[PDB]
Amino acid sequence: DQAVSKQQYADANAAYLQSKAAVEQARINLRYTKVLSPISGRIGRSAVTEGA
Amino acid sequence: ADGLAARGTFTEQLQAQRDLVKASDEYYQLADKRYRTGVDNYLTLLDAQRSLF
Repeated sequence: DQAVSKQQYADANAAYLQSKAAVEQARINLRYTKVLSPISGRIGRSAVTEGA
Repeated sequence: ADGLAARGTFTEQLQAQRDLVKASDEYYQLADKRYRTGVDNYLTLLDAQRSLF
């Protein structure tokens, strides 16, 4: 009903997508903990043990 | 002649005044929609209501 402009709607949508991208980067930076196996196959030993 | 001048001008004045009231009523309705969705507070709604009054 044009209670706001169309322009600051586009500005709020831009800030929403930027904060979405920042949450996505924090989520992949937390997914870089608990280091996933990149490939499937056979695994050796652990050169770096617990606590190191 | 003054009565005829009043008849001639108050239709234009009163139609401009009804358009003033329609504009202020639509402004109050948009401020009420802006409040009910939640963007502005209740003080701006009361200010729009006093303008309509």
